[PDB]
Amino acid sequence: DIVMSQSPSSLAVSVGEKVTMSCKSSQSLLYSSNQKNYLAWYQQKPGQSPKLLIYWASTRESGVPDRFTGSGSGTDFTLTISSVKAEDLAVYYCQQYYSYPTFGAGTKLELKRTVAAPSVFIFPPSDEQLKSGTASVVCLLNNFYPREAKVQWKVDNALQSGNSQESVTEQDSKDSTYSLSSTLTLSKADYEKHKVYACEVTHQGLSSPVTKSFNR
Amino acid sequence: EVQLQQSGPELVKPGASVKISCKASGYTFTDYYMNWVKQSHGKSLEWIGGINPNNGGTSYNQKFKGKATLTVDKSSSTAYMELRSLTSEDSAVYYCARNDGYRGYAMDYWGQGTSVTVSSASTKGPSVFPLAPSSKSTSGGTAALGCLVKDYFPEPVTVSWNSGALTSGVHTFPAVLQSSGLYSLSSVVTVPSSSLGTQTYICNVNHKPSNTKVDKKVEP
Repeated sequence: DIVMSQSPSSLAVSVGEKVTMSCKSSQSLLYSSNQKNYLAWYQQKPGQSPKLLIYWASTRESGVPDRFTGSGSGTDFTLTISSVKAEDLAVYYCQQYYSYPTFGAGTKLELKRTVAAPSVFIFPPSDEQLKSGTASVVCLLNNFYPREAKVQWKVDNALQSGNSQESVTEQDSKDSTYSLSSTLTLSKADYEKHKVYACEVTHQGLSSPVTKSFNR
Repeated sequence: EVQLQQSGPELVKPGASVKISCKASGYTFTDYYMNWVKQSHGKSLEWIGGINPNNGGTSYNQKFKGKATLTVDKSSSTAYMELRSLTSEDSAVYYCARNDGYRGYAMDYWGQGTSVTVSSASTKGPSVFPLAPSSKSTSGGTAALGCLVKDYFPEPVTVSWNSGALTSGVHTFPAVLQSSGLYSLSSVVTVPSSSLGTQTYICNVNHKPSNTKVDKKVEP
């Protein structure tokens, strides 16, 4: 029954900066016979299984770059990254194995970059779909930063509400941006009751809201 | 070279059981214990228990002993985990994780996860629809196209383009949950309005729990 507590729960950083997360353990993790610390660091990039960075608290697993250094003894530890790459975005877990394995909450590593403005697109409902009674129109906000981005669908200059669902990707591992898919779905019979189908976009990398639209 | 391969997506009915597998390949399976770690969505890791091949000796997480049973089969270098009296709390991702017993539970090689969903519902294949590359779908001479993957249950599907030949600028979004209770995602890709004339774009959707397979074409 050991409690692993990592602070901070999350942080941001520019490529090149230095990162330092810690991991207090409620119980001392040091073995008098070993003088080895029973703590490991794992990394987990979006959509992937946890990959081992460091064991014995200090020792790198092979193939793990010199930028990650393990530090700490007894109850207090710290993972360090010397020159944050844009690819290091992940959730870092400390685990103890001084007894039955327990994890920390994780520390989410976000990357910091400049305002990028989003590229707006828009998609008609396909034939094969409309030919099934349904009608989904789609808005694609490609490659912006930060993650806040408002997206109002409008139909014939009538603001909708309750008929669309947004989805945000995780940060790109090269450009550090985001993509955002905004699907508007209604009945084919509601589809062919109007003409104007637009997608009004607010953001920070935009000065004036960007509308993209099309006609049935 | 050291590969850990687990089963596929499981759709199981509340109260049933499930056994997911893990064939380990690339090392001598018998001088390495083998762990299983739960991962609920947007939540951290949870060790379940771990077993050595040499006698099938176990040790369990003190809250999983009553849900999880670990069975080994060195003769096939496969480990097993079974989950019983299933509820929705056991809907998550479970990884196979290898460790050395002689040193402790540092798991250097992990599986690839198997999404487990516990629903009263039957699987339902998705309706692969294409996303139309138009001229309002353009900015700077480059066009964005895709495939909508609508109305599937349960998570997850796997989207890839040109059978993997194409990884550049692809965006396969997290699935959203509709009013109807069926997932729906997109997996766009931005591309030059040049290739459109003379280049083909095929989404390779695979929703495995329903054995569904589609390679729909995305044209202007």
